[PDB]
Amino acid sequence: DQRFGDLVFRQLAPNVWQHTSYLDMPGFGAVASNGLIVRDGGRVLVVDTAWTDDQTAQILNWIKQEINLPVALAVVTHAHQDKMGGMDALHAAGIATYANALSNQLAPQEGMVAAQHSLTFAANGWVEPATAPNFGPLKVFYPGPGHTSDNITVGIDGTDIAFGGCLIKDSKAKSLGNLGDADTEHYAASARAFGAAFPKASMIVMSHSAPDSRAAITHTARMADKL
Amino acid sequence: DQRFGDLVFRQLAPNVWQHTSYLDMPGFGAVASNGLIVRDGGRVLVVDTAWTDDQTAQILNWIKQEINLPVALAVVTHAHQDKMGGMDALHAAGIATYANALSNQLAPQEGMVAAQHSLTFAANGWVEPATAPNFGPLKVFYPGPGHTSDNITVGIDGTDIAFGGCLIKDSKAKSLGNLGDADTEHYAASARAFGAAFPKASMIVMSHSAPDSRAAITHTARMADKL
Ligand SMILES: *C(=O)ONC(=O)OCc1ccccc1
Ligand SMILES: O=C(NO)OCc1ccccc1
Ligand SMILES: [Ca+2]
Ligand SMILES: [Ca+2]
Ligand SMILES: [Zn+2]
Ligand SMILES: [Zn+2]
Ligand SMILES: [Zn+2]
Ligand SMILES: [Zn+2]
Ligand SMILES: [Zn+2]
Ligand SMILES: [Zn+2]
Repeated sequence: DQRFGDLVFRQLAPNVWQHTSYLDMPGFGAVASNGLIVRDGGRVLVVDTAWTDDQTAQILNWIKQEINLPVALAVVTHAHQDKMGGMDALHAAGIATYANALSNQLAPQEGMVAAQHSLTFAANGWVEPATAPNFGPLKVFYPGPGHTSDNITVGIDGTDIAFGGCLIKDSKAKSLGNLGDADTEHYAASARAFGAAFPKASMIVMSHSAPDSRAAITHTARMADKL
Repeated sequence: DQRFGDLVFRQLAPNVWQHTSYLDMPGFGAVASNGLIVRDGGRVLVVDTAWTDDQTAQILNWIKQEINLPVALAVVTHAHQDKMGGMDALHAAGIATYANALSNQLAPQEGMVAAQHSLTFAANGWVEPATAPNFGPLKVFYPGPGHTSDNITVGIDGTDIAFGGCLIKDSKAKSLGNLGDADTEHYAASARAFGAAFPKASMIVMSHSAPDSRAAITHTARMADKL
């Protein structure tokens, strides 16, 4: 709804905004990637960078203008350019960054800058609380390998919102996207584990489509069933 | 639906088949693209190549194997890889190729091989029939700039079928897809002009969706209005 530089920002809930940045892909044009911004009391929480450091500095600029609270931390949901391409801008701003330990391990070979802190997960997928200090309403869940081996998801406590990142596609999508890094054998179970971990969430936020209903989860799982 | 190598074919009408080829793209994965094959008495007409020369050779071998009538000509609907990627294959088979004069002018910078013959159009968008000799039931119409500046469309006289190529998306599509070369100002008008040129066609065939009703045209136009 709201333009700011080349970025776009839309409010989803009282204290929740989706940030959107675009990268030109050869032979297609502008590809959208979405993350989240969350106001928790007198601090801001960011889920995912933009594609670039410049775009990510613009997210911080927008936060300063529209919210005017410091950014306490950022969580990034896997080690790909659309989620972690802007890590340097976060670190330059003095923001504490968090990622799945596996994302941090993969980040060098994926061409990304690793986050400063590492999240680890229990066998049921939930983040170990000790690795995720003062995450406010952010509930962080590792659903298993799918889009990548490291992809994680975030629900926002007190809202109807759960963020699937690039794991989940919208209910009208045609493909699961590029399968180069994908765990085709476990994708279906991982999508359904995300759905089961946030069983009441009704607004499913994702990386490359506008928010959808839980049919996005069912349809994504249904596509993966065929792989 | 029948398979030959990497190609898939679906019979839409007694003398009309849809051909589908796939190109694996970074991020998007395997993207499907549809063209048409039309049996016109004792010869075959082809609308659009596959993504590559080898896939287009596969189309020609399936034609021989399954239909066993000579391919008299092909018409390609704009200068993009999924529509003109197999031009070299058609020329190697000695098939006469036709494209919008503008498509052949843009083809070199788009990385494509021009067709051997150029179609020109009247002020009302209809092809100048002297430049499309012996096209049989193919009625070629240039709707105006939209998906690209050069996109053209094809009706099959005597059927319920009209082919919008990449200009038209299906009635439930969430976006207009590949807009990197699009004419955002004129897109809605051109999509509607396509519908007015084939006023009775009930089966709308397109490049990146399964065949749909005329709702695909009106929905595509509404989405374009928003640009
Ligand atoms: C449109 O309804 O769906 N568009 C679409 O599938 O295009 C995807 C695409 C990606 C990259 C290059 C060409 C097409
Ligand atoms: O398939 C998707 N989104 O639905 O990948 C999006 C994308 C496109 C290009 C480059 C990275 C990521
Ligand atoms: Ca950097
Ligand atoms: Ca070639
Ligand atoms: Zn990714
Ligand atoms: Zn990779
Ligand atoms: Zn992504
Ligand atoms: Zn195109
Ligand atoms: Zn181009
Ligand atoms: Zn196309």
